[PDB]
Amino acid sequence: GAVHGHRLSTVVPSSVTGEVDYALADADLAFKLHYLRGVYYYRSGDGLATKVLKDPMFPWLDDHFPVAGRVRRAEAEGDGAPRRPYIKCNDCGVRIVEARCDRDMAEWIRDAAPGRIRQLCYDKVLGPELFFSPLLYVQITNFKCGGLALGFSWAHLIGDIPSAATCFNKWAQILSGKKPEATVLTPPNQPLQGQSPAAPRSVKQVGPMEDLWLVPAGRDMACYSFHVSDAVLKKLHQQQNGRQDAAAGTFELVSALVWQAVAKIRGDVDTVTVVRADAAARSGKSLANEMKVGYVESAGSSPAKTDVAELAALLAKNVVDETAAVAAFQGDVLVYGGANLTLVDMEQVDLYGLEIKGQRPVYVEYGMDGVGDEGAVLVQPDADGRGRLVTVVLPGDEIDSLRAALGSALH
Amino acid sequence: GAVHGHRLSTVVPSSVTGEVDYALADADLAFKLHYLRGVYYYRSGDGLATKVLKDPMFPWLDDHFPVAGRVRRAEAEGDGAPRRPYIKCNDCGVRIVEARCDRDMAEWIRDAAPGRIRQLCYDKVLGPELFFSPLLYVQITNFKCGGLALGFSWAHLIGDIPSAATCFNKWAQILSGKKPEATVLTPPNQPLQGQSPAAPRSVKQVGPMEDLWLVPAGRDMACYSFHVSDAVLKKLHQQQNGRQDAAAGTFELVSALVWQAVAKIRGDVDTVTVVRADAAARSGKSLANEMKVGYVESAGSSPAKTDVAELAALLAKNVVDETAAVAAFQGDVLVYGGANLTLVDMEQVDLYGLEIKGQRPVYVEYGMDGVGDEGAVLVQPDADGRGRLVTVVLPGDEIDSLRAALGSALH
Amino acid sequence: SAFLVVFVGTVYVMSRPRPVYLVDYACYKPPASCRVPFATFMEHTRLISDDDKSVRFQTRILERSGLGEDTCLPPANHYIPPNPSMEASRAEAQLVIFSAIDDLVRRTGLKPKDIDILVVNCSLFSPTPSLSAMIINKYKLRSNIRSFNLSGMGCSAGLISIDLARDMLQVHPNSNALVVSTEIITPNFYQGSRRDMLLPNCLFRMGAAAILLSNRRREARRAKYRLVHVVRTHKGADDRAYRCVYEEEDEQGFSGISLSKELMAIAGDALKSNITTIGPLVLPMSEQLLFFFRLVGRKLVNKGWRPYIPDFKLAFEHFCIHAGGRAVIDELQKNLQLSPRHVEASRMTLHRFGNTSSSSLWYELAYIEAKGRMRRGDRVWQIGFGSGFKCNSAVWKCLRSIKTPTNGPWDDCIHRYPVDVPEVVKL
Amino acid sequence: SAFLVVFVGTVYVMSRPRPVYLVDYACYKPPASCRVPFATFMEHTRLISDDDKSVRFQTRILERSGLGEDTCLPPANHYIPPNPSMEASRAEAQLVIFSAIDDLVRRTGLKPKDIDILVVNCSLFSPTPSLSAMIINKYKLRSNIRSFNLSGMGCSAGLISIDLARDMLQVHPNSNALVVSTEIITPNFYQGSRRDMLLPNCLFRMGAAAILLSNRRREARRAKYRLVHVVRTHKGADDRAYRCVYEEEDEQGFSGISLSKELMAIAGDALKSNITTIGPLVLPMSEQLLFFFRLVGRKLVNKGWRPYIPDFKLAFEHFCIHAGGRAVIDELQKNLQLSPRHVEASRMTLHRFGNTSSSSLWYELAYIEAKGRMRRGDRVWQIGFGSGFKCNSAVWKCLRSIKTPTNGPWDDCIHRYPVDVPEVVKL
Repeated sequence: GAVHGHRLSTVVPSSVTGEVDYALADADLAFKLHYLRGVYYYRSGDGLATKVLKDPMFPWLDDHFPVAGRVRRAEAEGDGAPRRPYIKCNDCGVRIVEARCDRDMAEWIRDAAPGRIRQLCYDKVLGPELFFSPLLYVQITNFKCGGLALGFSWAHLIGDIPSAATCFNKWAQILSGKKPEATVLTPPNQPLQGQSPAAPRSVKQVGPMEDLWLVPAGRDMACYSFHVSDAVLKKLHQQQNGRQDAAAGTFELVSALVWQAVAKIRGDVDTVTVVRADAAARSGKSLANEMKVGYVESAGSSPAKTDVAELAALLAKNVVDETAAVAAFQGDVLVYGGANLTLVDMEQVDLYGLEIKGQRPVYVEYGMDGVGDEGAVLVQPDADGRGRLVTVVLPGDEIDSLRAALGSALH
Repeated sequence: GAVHGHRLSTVVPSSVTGEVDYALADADLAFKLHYLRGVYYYRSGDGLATKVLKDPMFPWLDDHFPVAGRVRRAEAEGDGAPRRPYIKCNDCGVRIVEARCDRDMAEWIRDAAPGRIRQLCYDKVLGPELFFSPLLYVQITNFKCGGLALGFSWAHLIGDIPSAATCFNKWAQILSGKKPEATVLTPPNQPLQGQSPAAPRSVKQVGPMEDLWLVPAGRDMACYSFHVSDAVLKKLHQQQNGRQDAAAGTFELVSALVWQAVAKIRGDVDTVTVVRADAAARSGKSLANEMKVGYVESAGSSPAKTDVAELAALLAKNVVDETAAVAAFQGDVLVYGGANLTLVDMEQVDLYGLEIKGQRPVYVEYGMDGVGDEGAVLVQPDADGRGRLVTVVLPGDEIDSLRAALGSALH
Repeated sequence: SAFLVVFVGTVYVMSRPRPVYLVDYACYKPPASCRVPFATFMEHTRLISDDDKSVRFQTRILERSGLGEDTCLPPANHYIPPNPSMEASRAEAQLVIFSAIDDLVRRTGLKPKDIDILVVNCSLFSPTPSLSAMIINKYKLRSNIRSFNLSGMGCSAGLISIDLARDMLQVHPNSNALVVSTEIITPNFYQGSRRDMLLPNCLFRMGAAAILLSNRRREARRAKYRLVHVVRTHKGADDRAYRCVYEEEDEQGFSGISLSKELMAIAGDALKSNITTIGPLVLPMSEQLLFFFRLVGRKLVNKGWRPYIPDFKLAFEHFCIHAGGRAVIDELQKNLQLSPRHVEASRMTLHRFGNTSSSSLWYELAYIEAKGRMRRGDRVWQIGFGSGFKCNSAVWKCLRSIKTPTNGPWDDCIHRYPVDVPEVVKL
Repeated sequence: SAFLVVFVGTVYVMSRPRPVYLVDYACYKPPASCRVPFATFMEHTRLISDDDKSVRFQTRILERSGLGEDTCLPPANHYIPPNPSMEASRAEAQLVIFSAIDDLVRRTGLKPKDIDILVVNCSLFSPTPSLSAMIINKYKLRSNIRSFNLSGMGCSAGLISIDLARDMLQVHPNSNALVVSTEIITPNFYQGSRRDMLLPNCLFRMGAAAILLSNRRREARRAKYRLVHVVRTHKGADDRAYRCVYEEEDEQGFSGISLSKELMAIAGDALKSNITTIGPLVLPMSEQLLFFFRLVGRKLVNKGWRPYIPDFKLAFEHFCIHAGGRAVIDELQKNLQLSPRHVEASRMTLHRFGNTSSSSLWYELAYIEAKGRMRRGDRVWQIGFGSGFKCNSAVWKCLRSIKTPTNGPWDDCIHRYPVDVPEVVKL
């Protein structure tokens, strides 16, 4: 039951943009080594050929012409050491990988094998040909039972994750025949100075790379995406009686649960990175990196022998904000998994609004790539809006020991 | 350095024969399980393309139209246990197999490797598609140095060995611009019922085969063709001193030497089968098997401890003729190598008359296929008309013990 | 009168069309070193394939098709795997054409600088420099020549080129027109094993014909035939007749012609709708008076009478039905009531040369010229039918009786023909 | 006189040729979901091949070819390995043709039972049911139609079909003729890596034009142009000019067009031998007096005067040079000394649509019609050159001044053209 029959094709914008250069911000270049992997599972792929899915991308990429561009490099008139990249908006295209699989989709969703996102998204990166590598691959696989799994592999250079999910929703609304919300690209991104050469302790400054924007992690990592139900969320709030605090009891509880489960395995994850995808700090732009990178110290007991409510009260009040120093850094950064175990807060993002014609998706998971040797925790929302879907990227050695330790907490 | 690139093609007679049924003789069916492989090595293959070698085969097969026929089977109106085969002269074809080799031809001639005729002649037989199996295969091999090795795979059903060599010379005379002799197929063959069930003791009655005219041997066979020079051919005549007998010392000395060398290896080959290709007993017909199958008994001492001169005197007068009862037999016969060690007398045959333009061949060797588990010795003439070329077809376990024992006579 | 004779004698002589003659024509007689017998074909197609259903169908096709033992295939279908290249198929096009025009320019005295119109038709094979440009490059023709290259029009494009070189000889006065009809068998071979696409493997053989027309009056005593009518009929508007003969690709990717299983009901419709349109042109007025005069006795007397087709024996002397197969000349003899001497060129041409695609009518004409049956004043009827189901027809008229040694493709074997054709070639 | 008057007035009205009008024509405008930019092409060819000598040649070809960012390829070369099938190429021929005739039958009111002649030219793609039979099958035309399918005649078969429909409209009075000139790019792709067969990959794009000609007298208050002259020049007699554009197979077995290295010295001799034979036809009498007034002072005064090419700007007001490449239009601008405004349609058609093979002249005519530059009485010159070395030319003459909204292929981007085209498209 493997995915076979890959046919590759491109979709260009419908309007000639011309000699336009999109300038990347100082925060867009700190998140350039990571990549997003998103699978949107549908029940019935009836009425959805590989023409009615490709034809709305020609008016969709007209609004989002930097997504159809390619990475280039500016010239150095002074010192020849810095060469700031930019997205030259030549309409090169977006790869469409038609595929098909012979397995039943409803069995493969509830299968819990390590690695399902790796085969339904097209496994690629801004690779050795940096000037000819696409920024988005869409894999449209059809199943034997009639299922459809759209695999979006979004490069984290050009956009955010809440700037990617809405960028896909503005294609689903064009496919449904609605009117999409107008994109905002008109304020040009300007580089700012400030001379901060110190590495912040939430990231890990890797060596200088020039033509392959991917750090090889060494350990073979895999995306294990389990689920957090409704009755365990109320079973996580029973330790939050007798004390009142500002801990939001739907992200900082389950992320403290996975923090305790990973501290039970590893030696000491004393500090962790919290990358909140907050909606209040967002500007009006549709392709920009407004994340809130931080770090939380332990400042007391170890996270392995601690209750979950203490690691929940610690993860909310005692976060130290450092999203300005990461964007003001000069080298290569590697936020996700580089220095510490990152805990993403992708839970207020509207993932289940990819209504193709009138079909709400069945199951939506976001995996990643380019994560370093520590791991990542992506706390996603469920279809009903009351459960949480926790995708944990881990080096594989710590995956089968995570399912044993989390079995006593999820029952 | 093996042959490669076989391109198969056929050639037909130039004129339509009509519905003619060539009836085979009673001696034409005793030799139906054997096959003749003969290689004609040419030094300079200049101007001899594979269109000028194929264009005279359309008038040549008009004279020899049963060679381009196919084997069929007549019906039995009485009892249906025998069904006598015949050659239906539908112009079906003669295979032309263009091949090429990347070795030096004059090095492969003087190689003395067991098995060379199998690579330059197309090895096939009147096989399991018996009604669609050709009676003649011609393989034209173009060497790297410019050599040319015509390999004729001739079925022993339709013709003899002196009826094969003159039939090939009648093609070389058409190619050379000459005028060939008239072919004679005019008296038809008729069966004569003699009701002889006694199997002759020069042949070995193999079981009833129906659709594969080949006896698969238990031991694996290989053709080792050495050379007998003039300085040994006068050496073998010096033990005939003090006695003046009819030992014709160019076949009856050489083959008795090979008989002694094979009896040194094996246990006791007391009897042999001398198959004389005599030229005085040939009738006028151009395609008929006028061999002289006999058997020679030792009648006393073993041929391993007896001298070559006495084994030559024994092989010249004590030939008990059996070629009349072999043809009048009803089952399958297996003359060559069936009962005893076969000694062939192919030395008066004009092998080197295949002058295609003015090019006398440099090396002509004739091997066989379908030889039984006892062995066949084919005493052929040399290029300069003075020596003898001896192709010995023995089991592969008895060749490496033969070259050591035969070195003490040839030097 | 004596003064009102220029007005009647001028508007009539400027309204009559220019007459189009046939000066001579040369056909290609393929050599004896290229013939494919029955057993050679059934051994080749038994070594190629492995299934038994695809060979027992080709046996049933070939032993009942009516072909003989002298039908020729190009020297690339004589290998056991046929290897059709572009160069190997172009080198056959330089053999069947250049040895048919060289036969024509030595029996007519035609200088190559005299050819003004050149029409070449070939169904499948057409390179990027066309076959007309190849004929121009070989013979060094003029630079202001009118060269047309019809292609993809099927087996009935031999009478589309004749109509084209008839319509181009009305506009341009005093011009010669060379017409070349051919078929290149080397890119036509179907490699697969589909049981409805193997029918062009067992019928199509080598052959090409070069035809020289003119509208001069100097070549009115040297010419042989004068073209009277050309009647075209294109049944491609029917949705089942367009996809009747159809070039498809099978499941393995081998392109080939895919004949439908209802072809004899479609080929029997384009023939009866071309005979209907050519009937009032060639039938005599004494025999056309059972349609303006008998159909009155149907609508008022009795709808439904005894079947009276008009006999075309009283309109022509020589019939040249295209040798498509045995199952089309019998059905055009049965309901049209032709004697066995009428359909004899069409049978012996199929028996000797096989189904040459576009140029079978000229071999059938060379048969009637070779036996000495073409007297002076006879009318020749040539019927064709093609791939989109164009069904064209032409009516010639012989101007001078052709003497018996003609030096055509038949003169080496005309003392044997007509030979008896068996119903089933027994194997 | 009073009686020797109709003897001239009945011959001069019966010996003159019939006029052939151009009623209307429609060109296919390919959609925006088929365009191929420069970076998309240079990413596809960079992912297909491995050697950097087969992509650094195509970069230098395409960045100086003169094409733009709106050139369209069929929906089978948009895959990363292109898959040319026969269903995938027949479904494109049913798109560029059936939507160019549907545009033509809505602006002239052409009832499909009125088309008497049908000429369809296409160089490479030609099925066994031809494209003319496909057009007959789709629109349900008559059964007595005169359908011809020219195939294999190269990029200059657009003015061979015009000459054919001109010469068929003199014979048949009161008829209409549908002329379809197209090129199918799906079987035109070259899979190999030979560096002289990659130029038809980088230039040939989609496009087809359907043309309705008519010789009636009622189509004079409705037609736009009148066909004046058609001059053909076939340079195929020279062995250099015949094997210049050539279809071969490389060492791996892929077919493609093998352009010679001396194509600019061969096209420069077929153009100068077509301008020479069209000079006495179209030049004014005040400019045709270099033969008997100036060349009389060339043979005895001085062998070799100052070079004087006759200027054709007094004979023509609109030029429609075929958009083969940028190097053949710069060469023809230096020779005839054309203005930068005279060469504007032949540049902007290459910039917008690309090198559409047989039908670029009609986009070049729609450019001049869409800008409002086609006045009444202007003379148009259309030059085309193909593959056996043909360089055919045709002169039209406008009858009524065409208003500026034309509903052609240009009317969504004609407010933007002419654009400044650079020498090197930057990579």
